[PDB]
Amino acid sequence: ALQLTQSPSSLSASVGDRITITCRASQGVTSALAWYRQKPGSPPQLLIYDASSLESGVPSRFSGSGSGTEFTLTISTLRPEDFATYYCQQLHFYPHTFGGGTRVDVRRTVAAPSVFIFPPSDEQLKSGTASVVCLLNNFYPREAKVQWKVDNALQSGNSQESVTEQDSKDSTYSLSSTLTLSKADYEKHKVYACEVTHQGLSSPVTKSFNRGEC
Amino acid sequence: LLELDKWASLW
Amino acid sequence: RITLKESGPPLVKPTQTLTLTCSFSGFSLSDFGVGVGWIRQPPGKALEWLAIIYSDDDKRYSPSLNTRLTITKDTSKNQVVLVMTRVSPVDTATYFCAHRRGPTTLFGVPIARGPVNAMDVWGQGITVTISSTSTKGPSVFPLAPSSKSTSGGTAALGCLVKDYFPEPVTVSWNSGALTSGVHTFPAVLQSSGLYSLSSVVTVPSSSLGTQTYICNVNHKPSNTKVDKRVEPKSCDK
Repeated sequence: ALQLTQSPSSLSASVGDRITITCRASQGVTSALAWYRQKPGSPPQLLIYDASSLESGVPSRFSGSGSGTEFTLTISTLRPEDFATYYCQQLHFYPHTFGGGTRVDVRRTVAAPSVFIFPPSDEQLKSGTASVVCLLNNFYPREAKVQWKVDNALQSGNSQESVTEQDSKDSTYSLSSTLTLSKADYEKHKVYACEVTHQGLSSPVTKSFNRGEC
Repeated sequence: LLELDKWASLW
Repeated sequence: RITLKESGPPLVKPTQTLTLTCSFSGFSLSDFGVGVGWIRQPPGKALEWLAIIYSDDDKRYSPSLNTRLTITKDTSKNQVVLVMTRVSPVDTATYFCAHRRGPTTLFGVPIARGPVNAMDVWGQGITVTISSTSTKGPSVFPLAPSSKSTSGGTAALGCLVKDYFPEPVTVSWNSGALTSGVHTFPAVLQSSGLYSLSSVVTVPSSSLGTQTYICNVNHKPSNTKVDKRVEPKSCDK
């Protein structure tokens, strides 16, 4: 079974930069490798076919290289419209396979998130469920980890995360993590904590409340 | 053994 | 020059059959070696290859879905159809049809493989959701600003918009007068099969005493509109 591995899976850069993305195939696919750019809300757009052939109408800054198991896409001079996700696809074997994608975003100085925690509202509690919300605001780079602990018990499988698109003005992201519990369960415990790990923090930051301390 | 593309054998 | 457009139902129930149609112009499926393929993209995920049909009625399917997939064509209608049986929520995705070129030919006989090695024109995509859920308007709950939501002179607040179907919901703040520092998050699909999202805003802690904050929520499919005022908890006053 054929695997295509794209690297890096994420990278940041600045207008005018030169960047390189690579695709490795678990088996030789000769020259049967295409590269695509996809912007949010849009279909993929072909850049390079047959590993190195520039698709008609595609800007000359794009180039492809390689044959067999190892392939590269190069953008000589990054333009604003090139911040996007890139995919490779091999067409030598059925099934045709896509790589996992490489997200290219706007680079800026590292920014630690501001972390806020929100208890469930009395209104929600009236209806039988409790949502606890952790907000990570205005951080960069995008990678971040959130752990929930309820009275020191690690929570697994009962939270969901949502992340914004990169901000057009300050180039940051924000993320919300939502912990869901029954009213009954929420009221049996006291300390609600989310622990945040991010490159901009010297060490993981914890925000919590104690609903038993009033 | 993976199946070859329609055109894998064409020059 | 070449154009493709997908059509089909936006919503299908589990165990049912999904039929998608691709209508195209600019090429003909009787052109030697031409293909029309289908690819899908699950929300937040990568591209996934589904199937391809060629001008000679040669067809290929993703091995892990070949029991549920059927591809067909009508050359005089410039249409290709993809049929997927026994759908489940795992099949929620945006579905793309796409064109594959045939080989370089001279006198109608192929001289070069090159051009075939890509899907060169894609359709815009069609979003299909698989769900057994019924239309339902959201409940709106507040995310109250607090000491636990402060950053020196900056506070965060918000609205939690819970348990709606289907998408989408729109949120503004103060009837549109507040836009700065607003973050409206993409919806998540909950275990219940219902969506939920949250919108937050950062404001000056000093304003909390005087300025009023209201999130306006509109869920058009259920004709539900809600104005939710969000204020400090009593202890923070």
